[PDB]
Amino acid sequence: IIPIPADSYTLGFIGAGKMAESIAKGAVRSGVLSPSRIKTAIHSNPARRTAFESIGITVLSSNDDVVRDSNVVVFSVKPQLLKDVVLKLKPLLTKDKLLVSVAAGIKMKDLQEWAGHERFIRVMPNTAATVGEAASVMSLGGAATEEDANLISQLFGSIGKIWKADDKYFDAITGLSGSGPAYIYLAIEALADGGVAAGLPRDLALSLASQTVLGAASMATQSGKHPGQLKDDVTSPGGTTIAGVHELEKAGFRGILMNAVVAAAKRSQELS
Amino acid sequence: IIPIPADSYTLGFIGAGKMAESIAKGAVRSGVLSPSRIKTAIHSNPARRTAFESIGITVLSSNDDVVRDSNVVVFSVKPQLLKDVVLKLKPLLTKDKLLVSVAAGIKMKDLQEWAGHERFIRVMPNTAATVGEAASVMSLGGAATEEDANLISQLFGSIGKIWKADDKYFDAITGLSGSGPAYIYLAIEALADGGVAAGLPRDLALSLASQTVLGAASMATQSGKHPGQLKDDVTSPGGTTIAGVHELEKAGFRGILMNAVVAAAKRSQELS
Amino acid sequence: IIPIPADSYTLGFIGAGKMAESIAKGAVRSGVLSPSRIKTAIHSNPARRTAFESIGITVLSSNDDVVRDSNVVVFSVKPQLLKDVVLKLKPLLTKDKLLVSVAAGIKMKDLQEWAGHERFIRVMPNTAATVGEAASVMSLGGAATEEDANLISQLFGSIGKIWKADDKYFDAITGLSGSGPAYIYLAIEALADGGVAAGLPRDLALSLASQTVLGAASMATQSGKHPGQLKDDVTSPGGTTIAGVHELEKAGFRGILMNAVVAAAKRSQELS
Amino acid sequence: IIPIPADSYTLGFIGAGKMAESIAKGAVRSGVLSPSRIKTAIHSNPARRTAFESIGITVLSSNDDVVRDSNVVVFSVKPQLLKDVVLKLKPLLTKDKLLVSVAAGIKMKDLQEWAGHERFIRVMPNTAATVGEAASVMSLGGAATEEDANLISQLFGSIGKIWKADDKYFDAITGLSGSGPAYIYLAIEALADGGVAAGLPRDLALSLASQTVLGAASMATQSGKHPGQLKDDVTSPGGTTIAGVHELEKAGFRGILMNAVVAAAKRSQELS
Ligand SMILES: NC(=O)c1ccc[n+]([C@@H]2O[C@H](COP(=O)([O-])OP(=O)(O)OC[C@H]3O[C@@H](n4cnc5c(N)ncnc54)[C@H](O)[C@@H]3O)[C@@H](O)[C@H]2O)c1
Ligand SMILES: NC(=O)c1ccc[n+]([C@@H]2O[C@H](COP(=O)([O-])OP(=O)(O)OC[C@H]3O[C@@H](n4cnc5c(N)ncnc54)[C@H](O)[C@@H]3O)[C@@H](O)[C@H]2O)c1
Ligand SMILES: NC(=O)c1ccc[n+]([C@@H]2O[C@H](COP(=O)([O-])OP(=O)(O)OC[C@H]3O[C@@H](n4cnc5c(N)ncnc54)[C@H](O)[C@@H]3O)[C@@H](O)[C@H]2O)c1
Ligand SMILES: NC(=O)c1ccc[n+]([C@@H]2O[C@H](COP(=O)([O-])OP(=O)(O)OC[C@H]3O[C@@H](n4cnc5c(N)ncnc54)[C@H](O)[C@@H]3O)[C@@H](O)[C@H]2O)c1
Ligand SMILES: [Cl-]
Ligand SMILES: [Cl-]
Ligand SMILES: [Cl-]
Ligand SMILES: [Cl-]
Repeated sequence: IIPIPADSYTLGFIGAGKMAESIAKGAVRSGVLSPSRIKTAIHSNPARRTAFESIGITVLSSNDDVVRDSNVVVFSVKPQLLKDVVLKLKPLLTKDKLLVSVAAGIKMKDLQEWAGHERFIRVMPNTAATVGEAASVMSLGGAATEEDANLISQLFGSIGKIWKADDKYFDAITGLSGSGPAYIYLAIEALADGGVAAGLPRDLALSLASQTVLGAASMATQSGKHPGQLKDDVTSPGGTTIAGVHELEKAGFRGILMNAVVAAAKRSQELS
Repeated sequence: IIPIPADSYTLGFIGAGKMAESIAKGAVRSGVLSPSRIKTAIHSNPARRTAFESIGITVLSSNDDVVRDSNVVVFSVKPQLLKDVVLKLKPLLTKDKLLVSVAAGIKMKDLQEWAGHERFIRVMPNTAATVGEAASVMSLGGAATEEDANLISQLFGSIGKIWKADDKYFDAITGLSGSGPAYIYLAIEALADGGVAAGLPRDLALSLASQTVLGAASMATQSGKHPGQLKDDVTSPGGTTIAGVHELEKAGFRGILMNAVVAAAKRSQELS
Repeated sequence: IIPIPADSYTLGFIGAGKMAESIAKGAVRSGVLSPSRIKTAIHSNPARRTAFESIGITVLSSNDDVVRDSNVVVFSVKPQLLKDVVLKLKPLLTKDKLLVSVAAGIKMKDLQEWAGHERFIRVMPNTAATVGEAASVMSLGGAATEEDANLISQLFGSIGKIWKADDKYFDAITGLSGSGPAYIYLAIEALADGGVAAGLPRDLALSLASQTVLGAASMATQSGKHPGQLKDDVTSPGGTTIAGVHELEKAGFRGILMNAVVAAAKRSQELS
Repeated sequence: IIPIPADSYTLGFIGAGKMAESIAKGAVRSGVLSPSRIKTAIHSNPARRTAFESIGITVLSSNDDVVRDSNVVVFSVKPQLLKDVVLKLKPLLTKDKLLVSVAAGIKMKDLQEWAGHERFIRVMPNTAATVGEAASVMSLGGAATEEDANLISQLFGSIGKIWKADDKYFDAITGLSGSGPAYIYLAIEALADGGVAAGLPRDLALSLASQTVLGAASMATQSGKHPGQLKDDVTSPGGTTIAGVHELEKAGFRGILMNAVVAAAKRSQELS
């Protein structure tokens, strides 16, 4: 377990997919990595080659070469393909290379078994990586060092926010930050529909819906306030806001969102 | 005649409130205005005076003086106080000065009647002005010019996004972008409570909830995609996301949000 | 595994039922097959004799002879009868003949085991085959070739649309395209009942209901748009459409249809 | 009242919109008339010019000229613009010219008052005009003749189906065939979501959903059967279909669609 050179390490992606692309772009954009320090290899899809090459990244001809040339290897294939991919690469997965998985639903215990060592970090990002606003969580394998963690924190800091948590929380994380964006997509559409139902033009209703949600979440992120206090701040006496909030409460809105997180988390567990 | 000099105009706030402060800070930060080009007056509050003075803004002793010294006058008092305030200032409200109201629920027909002329713009911003992420909409009085509009765009573009709409849409705008942030504060708290119900630590649950909402709304704002399509992009077959979405649909989640916007809009009309 | 001659192959139906009749009529109508290239046999209903004979198709006296004279054999008996039928014919089911099942709920693993070889394609069509608007899906056995697939694509393309999917999706397919037509028959009656409730004559209400459904689905099939975008296109501000849509959303309409598909898919699995 | 020559009349569109374009294309496609017998004029956008010119239709410079050159004039501007457009053209609206409105929500009494005569036909088409599957209904003004009606039937027969009804039914028509497509778009999306919830790939689920609806509506339109008979035909005993239909019936699916039509029809009346 030699420390990974924090300022000069090379990064490899196994699986040149959307998430790999988002991470690469973020890391380049933030200056955490240069394109020359990133490698990947292309599978069945040739559309992908151009996506990486156009960022200045070298696309190699095999996964094996990506691993050989990389200090840090990110596995970003679909979860059901990961075990076979790791097993095939295993002879190259020496302990001087930090391994990372972004695969949804694959536990650290399994990752470590497959690779044959514990210098492994699991991350669960989410779809907003594409715009640099991912909610990501990492868990550390048994031999991942504090410096390894910092390196991954910096890397995933370049596509959003990143927190640390024990692996046993990941089903619930998956139901909240992994699946949650869809809940909000429904909400944005419904808010827009609501605006139209109240007489707004569609384009304006949808623009307002998206920015309202963006603004409110920015307030929650930056204000240092409890969401209840934020709600209190905007509910003027007898006003329009409390009229709307009351309709939400009549319908058990909060409990419906709780139900969605719980059901998604339970599904995550069932798929394990 | 008498276009307002786009690069040198002076701006006055009548009502040195939170919203006035947010607009002033934004305009300064963006370089649209310098502090020396902004004036306000404080009705009673010492705390308010230090808030403006600490960003370099001169606090005068009367509303009358703010009006005299300003090319553009923003009325940012509470709506129930606005009529008397405008009536008292009326002799000073000459047609060479562009007037702006941010007052919730006050229609353009009334603003113009109170002032005695039609060189008036109404804006409805929202609470996210504080973090530069307002959703704002403007409507033009009968003598507001295109250059007047541009000036107001630039100004409210400094604190979020700004759109234009007919005054008749404003009750619905109020129920959507004005009131919507509370609906999202509920959502954020509920999502966090869900995460805790699913076994997450509270701090992590809340951090994830807020950033999940922020990221999803950023995807909606940047992607160019319909929210349906964004939901399609994240609902993998038989996966955790579609499980959660299905719970939301069982409960009529979308309709509840529609209800809230509709109720808030109807409250707006009733108050008007 | 000799290629089936694409332009001259003969087709045999085992089970001279309604589905067989719809496939035969389609294939003849489209010019994919001529009647002289199609054979079937009755076992114990001679009324079926006249239905094939009247479209110019020869009706043989035994299933055995249909098989001998055919390059492609379609099994269109009731599912609970299929195994014994295939077992009886087995000595004649040589690998030069492509086998096809349209039997609901019978998996490829079983088809192949019964026949003793893997040159087998499963199709799940639906009721709209009768009017050349089936939604069909095919899965390929282990020895079905790409050319076999193309042949079956062209055949079932004559009674509607035909997609390819893995056999493991067929319970869900059965709940959606197999059972879905009933959901829409309910919808059509309900829309007609709604029109009558709103004061329309029954004959007009039913005509409008059916054609409204037809037109909307044709839009969805041709437009290249997401259904949400299509909904957005027709929901004018504060207008009649959004008022109707809002009543759907209040009631959880979407979730009810999701429930139906999920229940039907589960039932399919249980009947497995 | 001079008959409009049936085989040589010229047709003018006032408002070179989407619906005008659909009608023009349909009529040219079906051979009802040649492009040389059609005229329109262009307003705010010159993008429209090319849409008409590219099908061989002459685009004139004024509404006035379109009217002068046309025996049959179709008004296809947005409803809120129609009154002023008709009043401006009124001196040219001589009784030898058959007038037609496709405007949503504009009653025959008003049309006739604006034009100053009763040789007017109202049509309510729907969004599926774009694919030639409109559900349309016409009503006759007090001086519209049987031959005028036949001419308009033939014309609107080119973009779908066309029925006749008294003007007093048009609110309800609007809530059913006018607004109904959105109810079906919801249904298509929800069906697809259901498929996905049951484990289907999204692309397949959406393809199946759309074609399932199309095919069921085609069965309703062509079979001659009551929808209840059609539902009986596919609900095999104890099978997947009846399981899904039972879930719909548990939830009051039929009533929800009735509610949508009734609400949309009431809204139509309220707007009128
Ligand atoms: N996309 C997201 O928003 C998101 C969020 C959280 C987690 N994840 C995880 O990220 C991973 C990928 O997600 P995606 O959306 O990037 O998938 P994707 O399908 O875009 O990329 C997958 C890539 O892997 C390639 N591949 C397949 N087999 C391979 C092999 N044997 N060797 C090398 N490459 C191979 C595929 O060709 C494809 O390019 C998954 O594990 C998913 O759970 C994604
Ligand atoms: N704050 C928001 O998020 C938000 C959003 C949309 C619209 N608005 C509109 O902004 C306006 C102000 O909102 P706020 O939240 O800034 O109010 P605020 O109460 O923080 O500040 C209002 C100021 O007006 C001062 N005032 C009272 N009487 C006065 C007078 N006669 N002359 C001069 N000043 C006087 C008060 O002392 C106070 O400082 C309201 O009309 C509100 O509807 C605010
Ligand atoms: N009908 C549809 O719309 C539809 C839709 C999807 C799938 N399918 C599948 O199509 C198949 C046939 O459906 P149908 O509706 O045509 O049935 P059907 O009953 O009309 O025809 C079945 C025929 O098989 C004959 N038969 C019974 N035992 C036989 C044997 N041993 N040898 C030869 N013929 C025999 C019967 O006399 C009957 O004529 C079924 O497996 C069904 O699941 C039908
Ligand atoms: N589009 C549909 O599916 C549908 C369905 C039912 C009824 N309708 C009715 O059809 C009519 C048009 O619908 P659309 O969707 O075609 O509208 P659209 O906006 O595409 O076309 C309207 C056209 O009118 C033009 N216009 C504006 N002012 C004008 C003027 N003074 N003189 C001439 N042209 C002018 C606009 O530039 C635009 O090109 C509306 O009345 C609508 O209710 C449409
Ligand atoms: Cl409020
Ligand atoms: Cl998922
Ligand atoms: Cl509408
Ligand atoms: Cl069934």
